[PDB]
Amino acid sequence: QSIDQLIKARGKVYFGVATDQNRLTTGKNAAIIKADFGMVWPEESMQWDATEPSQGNFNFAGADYLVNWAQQNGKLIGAGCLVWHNFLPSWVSSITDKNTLINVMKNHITTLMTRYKGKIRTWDVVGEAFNEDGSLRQNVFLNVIGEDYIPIAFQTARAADPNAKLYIMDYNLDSASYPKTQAIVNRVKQWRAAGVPIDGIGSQMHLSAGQGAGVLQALPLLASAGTPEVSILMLDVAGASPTDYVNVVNACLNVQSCVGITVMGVADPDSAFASSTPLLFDGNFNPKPAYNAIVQNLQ
Repeated sequence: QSIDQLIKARGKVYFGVATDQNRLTTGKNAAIIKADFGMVWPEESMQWDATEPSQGNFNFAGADYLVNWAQQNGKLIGAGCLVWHNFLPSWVSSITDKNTLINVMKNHITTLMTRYKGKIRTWDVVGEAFNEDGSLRQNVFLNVIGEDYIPIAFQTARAADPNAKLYIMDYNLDSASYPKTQAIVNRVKQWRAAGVPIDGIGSQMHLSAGQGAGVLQALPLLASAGTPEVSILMLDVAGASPTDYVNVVNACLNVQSCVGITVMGVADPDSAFASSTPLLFDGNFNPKPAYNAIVQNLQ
């Protein structure tokens, strides 16, 4: 049974998965995504190095493949990350001055979002903006633009595609008692009061065994920032315990504003963390106990 169909039958928007052209042309990925998932996200093909390897020179080969595949196959699309330190070319982090970096950042946001305007559900506009203590991460954007980079990024994104949900995302937001979780909430509330159009907080849930339980209170904390939505993305769990995965699903179900859950991949051997068998399908692309437990929890 399809966990996407089942979660939609509980009133959520999707059960999604990260993928890309390289996965869709091989193995059983495409067949499983077609059958069991309702939203796809590009793992890497929309990241900065892939789409803008030098200033103003864009390419969309991978991104177009994924967006077109989704459309061809009736799947929702989320995309990102527009502004974060990962996949960031040195040409960008070598920028030393505020206005240059603002204009580079705006042009990157605008170009990517405009290309797919109206067809993308969610854009991860800003990612991994926080340190573990809740201060803002000293990536090149914070270092050079200052804290206004987050307001600017979101306002630019809203202009580029007003139909898209605009998210901030971070990891280690998995306990309500962790300073990072508290800080993103406080800062998002503030930013929204300042008119920054942050529609969602996305919790990048790369979890170790036993961490699912903490999400039951972390997720409503994230939802208390007042964004219209929250979501779970990049979900995987070391060991793929049914208990961890069911806890995450229940947190989603318990949080009105939580629209859905995206897993970081389909089958364990293709995970960057393959040896931790942290996904819902095994190396033979068969559903794992955790997949069945999610089915049972959503029936």
